[PDB]
Order: sequence, then structure tokens, then C-alpha cells
Amino acid sequence: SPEIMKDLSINFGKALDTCKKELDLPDSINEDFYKFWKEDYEITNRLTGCAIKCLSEKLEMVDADGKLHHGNAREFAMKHGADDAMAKQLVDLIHGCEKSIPPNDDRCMEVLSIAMCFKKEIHNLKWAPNMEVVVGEVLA
Ligand SMILES: CC/C=C\C=C/CCCCCCCCCC=O
Repeated sequence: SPEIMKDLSINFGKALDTCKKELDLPDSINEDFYKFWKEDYEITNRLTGCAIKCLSEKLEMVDADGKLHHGNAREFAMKHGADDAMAKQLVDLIHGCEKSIPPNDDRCMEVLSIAMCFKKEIHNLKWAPNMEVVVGEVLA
């Protein structure tokens, strides 16, 4: 549902300022986060990809081979309201995106591609929250 996806979004973005400081990222990535869930908005900046990668790593969502860690993704989803079914459905969407995306040597671009594919799948399910919820109050 959009309500669960809002909560997952807020919690995924809570480390954004921490990741920006660790990576010395520029403020020109901020608008991409404010617009993350805006339908048809494409993020193209690889630096925003690096940030998304870091946010995933903060939640232990990347396994030792650079692919989704299903168990930790499931645990994250379920803490914030997903039942086992929704958790599985979310993980399957991300896995499906990993397998469909044009492959990329650059992890920041790979992550970006997976995020954009995932976003489109969530819109297709009518589960997208408001556009700006990943940021929450983290940049205020
Ligand atoms: C688990 C996500 C649920 C709600 C909102 C945002 C999640 C961020 C979507 C990006 C997915 C990152 C997967 C690629 C990680 C690099 O291997």
C-alpha cells in the first residue's frame, strides 16, 4: 500500500545526510530525492545512484556479491508493516529489476537503474506514496 511504502521510504531516506557527508555529495542530488516518487520522473545523475547505494548499504540490503540481501530486505519491510506476503512481493520486484536492467559495471549506475525499475513497478501496483517522502525532514 502507499502507507507502507511511505514508511519504508522515510526509513530508507533517514540516513541521507549521513551518506552525503560520507561521500561528500553535492546538494545538486537533493532534488532527485525530493522527486523520487514523482511519476515519470527519471533520475539520471550517477551521484544520486551512489547515494541510493549507500542508503541500501546502511540497511544491510546489499549482500557480499552486490545483489539484494533478501533476508535483510524482508526484515526491513516487515519492521514497518509488511506482512510476509508483501515482503516477498517487494523483494521479488527488486530481484526482477536486477535481472531486467541493462547491466552496468558502475555500481552507482546499476543501483540507479534498479531503483528506477522498482519505482515504475510500484507505480504500476498503485503503491507509490507522495513524491517527496523519501526525504522526510532529513534535509530540514
Ligand atoms: C526497500 C525499498 C522500499 C521502499 C522505498 C525505497 C527503497 C529504495 C529503492 C532502491 C532499491 C535499491 C536496490 C539496489 C541496491 C544495490 O544493490
